[PDB]
Amino acid sequence: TNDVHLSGMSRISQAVLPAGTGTDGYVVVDATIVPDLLPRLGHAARIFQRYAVETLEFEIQPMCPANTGGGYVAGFLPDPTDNDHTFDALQATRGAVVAKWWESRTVRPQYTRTLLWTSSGKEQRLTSPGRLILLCVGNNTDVVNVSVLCRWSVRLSVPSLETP
Amino acid sequence: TNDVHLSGMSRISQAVLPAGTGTDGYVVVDATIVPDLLPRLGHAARIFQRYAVETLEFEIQPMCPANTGGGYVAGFLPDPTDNDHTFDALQATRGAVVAKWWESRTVRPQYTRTLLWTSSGKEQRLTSPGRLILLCVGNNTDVVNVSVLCRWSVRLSVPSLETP
Amino acid sequence: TNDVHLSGMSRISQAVLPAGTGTDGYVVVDATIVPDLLPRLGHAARIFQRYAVETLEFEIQPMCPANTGGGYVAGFLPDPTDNDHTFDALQATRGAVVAKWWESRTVRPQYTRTLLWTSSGKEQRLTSPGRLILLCVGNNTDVVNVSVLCRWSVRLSVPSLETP
Amino acid sequence: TDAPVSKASTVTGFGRGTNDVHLSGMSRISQAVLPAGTGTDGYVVVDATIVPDLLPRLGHAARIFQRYAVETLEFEIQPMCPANTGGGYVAGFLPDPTDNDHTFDALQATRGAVVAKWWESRTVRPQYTRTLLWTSSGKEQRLTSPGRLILLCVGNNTDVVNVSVLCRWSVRLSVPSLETP
Amino acid sequence: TNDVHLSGMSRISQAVLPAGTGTDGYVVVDATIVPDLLPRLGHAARIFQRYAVETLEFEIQPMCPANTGGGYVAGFLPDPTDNDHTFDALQATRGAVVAKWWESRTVRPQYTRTLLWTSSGKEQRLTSPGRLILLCVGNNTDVVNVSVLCRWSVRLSVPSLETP
Amino acid sequence: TDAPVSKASTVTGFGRGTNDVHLSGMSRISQAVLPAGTGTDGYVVVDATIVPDLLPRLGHAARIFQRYAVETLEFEIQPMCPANTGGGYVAGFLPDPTDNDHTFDALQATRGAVVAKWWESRTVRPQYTRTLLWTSSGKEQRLTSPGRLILLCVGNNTDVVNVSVLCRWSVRLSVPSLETP
Ligand SMILES: [Ca+2]
Ligand SMILES: [Ca+2]
Ligand SMILES: [Ca+2]
Ligand SMILES: [Ca+2]
Ligand SMILES: [Ca+2]
Ligand SMILES: [Ca+2]
Repeated sequence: TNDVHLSGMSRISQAVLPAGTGTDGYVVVDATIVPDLLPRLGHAARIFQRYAVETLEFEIQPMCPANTGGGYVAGFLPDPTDNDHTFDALQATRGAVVAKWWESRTVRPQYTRTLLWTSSGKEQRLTSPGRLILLCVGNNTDVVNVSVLCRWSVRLSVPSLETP
Repeated sequence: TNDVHLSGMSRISQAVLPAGTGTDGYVVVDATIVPDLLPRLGHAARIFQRYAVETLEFEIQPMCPANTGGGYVAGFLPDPTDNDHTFDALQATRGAVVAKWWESRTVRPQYTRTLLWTSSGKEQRLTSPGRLILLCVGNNTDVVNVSVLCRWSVRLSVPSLETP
Repeated sequence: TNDVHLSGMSRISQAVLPAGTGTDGYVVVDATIVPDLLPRLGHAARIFQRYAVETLEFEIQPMCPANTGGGYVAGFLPDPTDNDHTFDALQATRGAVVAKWWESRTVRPQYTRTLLWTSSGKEQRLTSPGRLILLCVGNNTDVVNVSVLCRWSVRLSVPSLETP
Repeated sequence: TDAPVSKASTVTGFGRGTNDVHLSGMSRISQAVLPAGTGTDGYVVVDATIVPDLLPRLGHAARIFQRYAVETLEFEIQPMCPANTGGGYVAGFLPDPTDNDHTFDALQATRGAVVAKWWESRTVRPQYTRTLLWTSSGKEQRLTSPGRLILLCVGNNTDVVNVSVLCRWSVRLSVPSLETP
Repeated sequence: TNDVHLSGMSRISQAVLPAGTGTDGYVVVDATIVPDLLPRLGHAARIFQRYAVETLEFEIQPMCPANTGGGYVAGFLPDPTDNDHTFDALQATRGAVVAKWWESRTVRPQYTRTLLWTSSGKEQRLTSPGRLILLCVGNNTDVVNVSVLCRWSVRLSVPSLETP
Repeated sequence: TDAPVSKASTVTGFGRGTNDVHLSGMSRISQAVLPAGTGTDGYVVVDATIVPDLLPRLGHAARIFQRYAVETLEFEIQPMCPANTGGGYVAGFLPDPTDNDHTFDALQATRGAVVAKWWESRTVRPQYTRTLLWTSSGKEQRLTSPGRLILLCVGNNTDVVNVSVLCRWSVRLSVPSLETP
């Protein structure tokens, strides 16, 4: 059948937060989940027209010394159009996490499994499952290298050969 | 499926048409049906991302003396994008009613049952089932006070915390 | 049916504890669990009259370096009227935890599942499941940013449209 | 298969479009407003030749067909005015599109004609040909229109009168084509 | 088995043979069949390590006037390492065809069904099922434009992110 | 039948040669002569990589096929010397064509290895892959050869030793082609 099931785990974001610039509410990461953001899924969506996100998980992997103060709040807004970047908006989303800067965590988001479009278009809601937003909570004492990883699983349909 | 079913009746529109200003074709009520228009569904959509309209009925309840002249035509255009506001557009659609200003009527429209988005976006067809139009038929004689109510039932999904 | 089941996880409290001010017995957090304290539940209780707490958990997420001395005791008094803020009173409650300032923990409280009232009134016992109290144990060496999160699940009944 | 000088054309389904479409609907064929005193006896409130162009959806459907037959035709005189209005109306469907006789007697002579007061609604169930008519216009309009609906005042109207003339039509379209005005 | 089955038709070769240069035995098309040669299988092998050829057929579709002279012979050598490019080598193999320049033919070859490697290596026998050769038979009279297409079906395995 | 611009080609049986041929035989893969005293312990009497080229009829048959599978493979060490000869031999078939380990222990580790005196003949029944091998040569010889047969001296030979190493082979050839060196 045209449907092929792919899974993988890749880094959606890499950010560096210097010491003291991580004020409360600062936006460390704001990544709109698109197939191009994921390498293997990037090629897979380059050879397909439609994709549906069966499973989606995120892993916040901040690489900082244990003596680092402050923390982060990480969430997955299931609306690509939504631009709210406050603590309450993230915490309202299912699976959002709050953790110290030296404590890696996992986000298990909730979203609607609809058949999306691999290629971009006018309406972003038909192409992306949502956005991942990672904000600072409090103040960080050291420099934090944050890697945001995404464990994904998709179903691909309508074969084609697209261009970026 | 963590889908919340919510229902109730609420006033979508309140219009005061003064005597003599209700010429034929005058747009008394023009309301794109979005959850923010409904009072209780307003908060329900404020705490959710997606909604599906299971039941939708409109009740035109104009309050005026029985000796008033003229009438109204009310209809639900299933296309939110459509901007045609005339008697012809309303008569073409199904569920439309025409009645004297003292009469109370029910519009049972043809609406999409797909999963629409609570927030606003580039495409209105993904956010609203349609719009409701209430127009004058003839010329009124007394001051008309028309309230358009709606019995609605929705299914809500994808928790979040939206903003106005 | 009128009953709708909602769940979510949100921050009931955000506190900052400077270095040295966290003396033993100091009250870091004292939050009376009310629907307004939870954003999504805030809107949900704004569109309902009665609510019953089916599940209630709390997560103490203190964001401090590993070299921080002292700790905290966290508990959920199932009496909103009770004002005792001592170690023994918290420890007597079911699910109370004691932990180092750099060690996040979870409180699984015990409470009576009674149908409460979303809106406030004269008697606080008919509107709130209880209070969360977080006290210092010993002395803290560094500054601690404490986020108290609440994973809740409620059943809502008697639809209405309340005001704050 | 040998290589020929030219191969035969392989167009097969050409000239095989749908022939018959049954289209029904209801539309406002007229709307009139009468200020007090203007509606003297014999005043022509409504004069509408029933053609596919008069009915919008039927007009668009007739732009892609050659012939049409009126299976069902009924009219509603719906005057939206109070019961304190004096005067009345006579409504009738002349089966002759060409006849331009606008009198009470001419309308009353036709079958299904209605005489009512301005605060009473009526249904005109007329006599119309079932023969195939031409969707497009021509020299003789007796081949393209079933007739015309006429509405006159019977007496002087005391108040302002708002009258809407509606039509339930059912037609069968045939001989597919692509007409242009 | 997380094996992805992918299939489709794609042009492996495009050759423009000018009139008079198509002497007998001239190598119009010489293509070692690797996934990088195929457009869509190119990306598929870019996101996978190993592939197995389940279905393989070649379609010689030359576009030239019917009055042109000469012909072609097309054949699939199942050995990628073999460098013999003559009529004898093509006639020995199975699935080979010989036809006039205006005719369209299908080569149904004999190919290995083992698990080959998408990337290149020291041994070509572990990376490609073989090569396809299209040679002239006689001398052409008109300018010939020959496109060699391939209906292919593969099974892909061992996810990765390769480079050209 | 009309005259076309060009007629279709009528070549039908093209690319339909025989695919499978079972070929059996027996051939001398090696012959060695040892003067007295040269056959010290560990001396490599015979070192032959079993390939289609080593077997002449199989070589000619593999020049017209792409792949071959060894259905049967057995070896005979037949030393034609008297019983008064001292010393002995160890013979074994290494299933790895690439391995060039030439010792008593390496041979004895293999299945079917034989240790005999110079006046005794032995049959090596080895362990060989049944998978399809490539008739033609390539970069990696593990895809083209089942292995190599090795024959060493165990002790010093008192007299001259004439040893002939024979092989019974049965192969199935597949994927017809026309190979050239
Ligand atoms: Ca696309
Ligand atoms: Ca939204
Ligand atoms: Ca209340
Ligand atoms: Ca015509
Ligand atoms: Ca590789
Ligand atoms: Ca070969």
